[PDB]
Amino acid sequence: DDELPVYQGETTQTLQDYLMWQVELTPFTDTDRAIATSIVDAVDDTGYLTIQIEDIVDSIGDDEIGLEEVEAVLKRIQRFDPVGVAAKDLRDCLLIQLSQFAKETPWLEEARLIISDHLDLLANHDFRTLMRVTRLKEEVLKEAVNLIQSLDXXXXXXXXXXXXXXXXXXXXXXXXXXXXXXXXXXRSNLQEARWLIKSLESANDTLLRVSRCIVEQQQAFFEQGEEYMKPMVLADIAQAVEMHESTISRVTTQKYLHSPRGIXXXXXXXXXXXXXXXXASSTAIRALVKKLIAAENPAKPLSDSKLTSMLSEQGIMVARRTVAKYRESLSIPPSNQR
Amino acid sequence: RSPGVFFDSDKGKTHSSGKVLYNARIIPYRGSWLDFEFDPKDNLFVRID
Amino acid sequence: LLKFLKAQTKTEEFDAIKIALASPDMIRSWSFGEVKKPETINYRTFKP
Amino acid sequence: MGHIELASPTAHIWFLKSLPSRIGLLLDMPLRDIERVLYFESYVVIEGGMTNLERQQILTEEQYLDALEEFGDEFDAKMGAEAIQALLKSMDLEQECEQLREELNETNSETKRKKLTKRIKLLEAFVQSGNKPEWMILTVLPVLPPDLRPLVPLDGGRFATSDLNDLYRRVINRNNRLKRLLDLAAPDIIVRNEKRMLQEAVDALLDNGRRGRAITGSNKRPLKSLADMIKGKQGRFRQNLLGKRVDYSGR
Amino acid sequence: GITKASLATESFISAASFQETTRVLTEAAVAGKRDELRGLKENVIVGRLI
Amino acid sequence: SAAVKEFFGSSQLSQFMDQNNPLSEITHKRRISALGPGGLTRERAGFEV
Amino acid sequence: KSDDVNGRTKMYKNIVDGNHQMEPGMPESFNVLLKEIRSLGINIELED
Amino acid sequence: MARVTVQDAVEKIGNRFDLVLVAARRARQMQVGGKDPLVPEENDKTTVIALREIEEGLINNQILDVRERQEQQEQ
DNA sequence: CAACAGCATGCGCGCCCAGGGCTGATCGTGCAAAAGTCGTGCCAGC
DNA sequence: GCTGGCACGACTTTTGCACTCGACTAAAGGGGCGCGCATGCTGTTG
Repeated sequence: DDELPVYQGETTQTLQDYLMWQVELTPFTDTDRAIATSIVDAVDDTGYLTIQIEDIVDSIGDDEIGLEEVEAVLKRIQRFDPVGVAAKDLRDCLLIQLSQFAKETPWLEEARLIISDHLDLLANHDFRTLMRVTRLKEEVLKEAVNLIQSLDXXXXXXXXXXXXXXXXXXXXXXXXXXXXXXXXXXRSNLQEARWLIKSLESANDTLLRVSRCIVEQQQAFFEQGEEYMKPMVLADIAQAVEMHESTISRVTTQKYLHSPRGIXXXXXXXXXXXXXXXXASSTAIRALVKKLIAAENPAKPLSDSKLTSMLSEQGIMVARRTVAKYRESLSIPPSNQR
Repeated sequence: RSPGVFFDSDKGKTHSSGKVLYNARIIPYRGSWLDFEFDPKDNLFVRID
Repeated sequence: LLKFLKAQTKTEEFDAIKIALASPDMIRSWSFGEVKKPETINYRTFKP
Repeated sequence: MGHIELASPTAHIWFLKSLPSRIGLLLDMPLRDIERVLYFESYVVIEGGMTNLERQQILTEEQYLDALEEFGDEFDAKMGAEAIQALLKSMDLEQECEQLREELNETNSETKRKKLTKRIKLLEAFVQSGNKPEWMILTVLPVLPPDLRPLVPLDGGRFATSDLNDLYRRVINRNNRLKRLLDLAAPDIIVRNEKRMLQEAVDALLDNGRRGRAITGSNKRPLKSLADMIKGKQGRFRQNLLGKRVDYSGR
Repeated sequence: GITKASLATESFISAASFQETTRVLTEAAVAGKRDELRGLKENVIVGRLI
Repeated sequence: SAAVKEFFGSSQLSQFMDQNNPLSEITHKRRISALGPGGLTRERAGFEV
Repeated sequence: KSDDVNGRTKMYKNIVDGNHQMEPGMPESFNVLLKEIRSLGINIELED
Repeated sequence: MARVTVQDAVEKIGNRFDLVLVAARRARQMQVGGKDPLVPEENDKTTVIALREIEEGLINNQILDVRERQEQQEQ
């Protein structure tokens, strides 16, 4: 309705909204505005990625309209407010961000064009042999690299994500004797509707009792003090109150339990039974696998088979494949550096 | 408005003929209200809440 | 194949706004398909 | 937009309770009559020639047991709003308007000479108009586009339902429950109470007035409805109509 | 008598927005009347010159 | 507890204090209001009170 | 300068360019009203 | 040459509502393009230019019609 | 004893803010067809 | 010949209709007003 501040909206501006605003105000032709609108949607909240170019060209359905037309227009779009916008590959991002250094920057212009244009793939590790490639030495190259490292990446300045999306918790786990104890914190027609409320008010009091109950059984199923969490099956919680698996997983999926470590509520009931006599499921396998891979490789061992042998020494019956596959995942440099 | 017994003339601004219509309301601290009134035809009536 | 204009589709020039009862058939002409369930947005997925 | 399909066509309280009642004065019935017999109460005998009972009359349930006892068949009386749809469907506009104007010609007292002219100018409006009277009580209920019912997002996340959404949720619950009990082939009592409950629900989604209480247990307040939804002051004052809040301005 | 005389205006859009909206729109919906846009409030609400 | 801290928290008769001026403080803390919980909904009160 | 969305844009772009010309359209809030009356079983449509 | 009062240009064309139409149709030309002022510019905006040309009697509805027919005939 | 005209009571307009306030949860009940992922083996690179 | 990546399989997880009846004792509000229109009961005209 009106005359009050109903949550009508804010109409904030994202990056694509703002870029399109910036396109509205620039001297594009009828067609070039179609290519521009075609590119600004391709852009991402991350900036740099304008995804595939030749799909931008082919998306228009031929009829002339070469590659060069989208290329020029593309450059000009890449030139709008947040300096380096879009482009591709980060290389051209840093070349567009480097396009304006005012040209009055000492030593930076040339060196920066050489480093940023080409050979930047080898600049990851360190200088080393690159120092011999560009003939530079001492701090001449190091100061240019200070500028290159001073650039930042793409957009993510427009952002428009003021919403942190907090957790709000649901049930509090007051820590007891090296464990956890639940408390669960935080005329006649409508009169007959009043009655439904009595039932809703009676169920509202038991809503906390379900959280404290399932929470108590969840604390009894997995040891808190132990590394990760003891392996459990939904059949235990389904054994206690005799509730269906999907229902319990739904309650733990919706609500989020706050313990002293982890905010992480439905992950405390999901585990494997390992299917082995000698033995914390995949939690400690992948967790402690990445932990053992954290301190290792004095220089560049890059050996996942040695880590698989170390896992087999612990009595987990490693397959040298599964263990290495789960260990090398999630950004793990293992086996990649070989 | 304090609890206890109250009286009102209505100032005969209803019936357009004019009268004196004397109604008495009892006001508790918490509970129902009893208000006795007069009819245009001069009969006492009881209202509850 | 593109040159796609949302702004240009409605220039519609009218006179006299008209009014009348809506038949169930005309209702179904407006209808995009039926809403069969009361719930709104899933609280997990954060999708409708 | 959207739409929802109703089991038993009900309400549309916008007509009928906006005085005067077009459904009342169209069918030559008092609004206590039709208002009384929309939900529950009487059975609203319709049609059924060759008997004691007339065309538009009502009766008590005990009089219905006596009716089916004596007359049996040839008395057809639909208790829900379908009798208003049936009666309303069987209304023949041309002949009735004509004989009513003729009847007006020989009349005398100015009292009866007014009502009649109201019915002539009404029914005549339906003829020249081209609307079917049936349409007044509605079957398919259209639903309002999503973005103009926004969801009132909270402080910590976890969006809470707006005021107008509650009415749609409610109607949908009663529609699904009346459909479920209707397809179940169950007694007329409970599905009857479901017809009642759903006319209450749709009439509450179109106007939270019309009768009493409405509201909720939310701290209550009448809530708001699509009627109330009309531009802040229930004029189009606000928002439009001379009243835009505005740009390049300061103070 | 000036409120009677507003509500009785030929254009169903004005006078709907004056006072009584339910009533107005019901007379208009049943009757099937067209606005013609001939006065100043209608033109405003549609957004056109007066 | 929820009833008591509900009162003092939120209530028409518990309001934030006027803290500019001493005399604002004072005159806030001796004030007699006709409004609230106990009566005088206003706009409907009339011109005699 | 309030609810015409395409027309606010065109307006401001012409101003930046020195045109000072309006290109007025139809304000949102009318459109809304037409949906909200369509939400009762009344059609209101704009006839040319 | 800021104009405080339009009366002088209103005697030229009756009903100012007409003046405003003619003033702005003439000013539009100089504003957007494809015209030059008939009167020496005093640095003023184009609107005042137009009202001055109306106050001088150089421009009016008939004159703009004759110029329109002349420009359409010459094109 | 008939219909007709009048007096009266009730109901719905207006005025006008008024403030929020909220609520999220919940709950299940089977069974069954389809799919995400961990495990194991096979093939290719060094 | 050894390690790492990926393909194939099983499992076990994900996902789709369709119902379930329960019920209890309050919680309060609450000093405008006009204006008009309609319904209803009364009353007097013949």
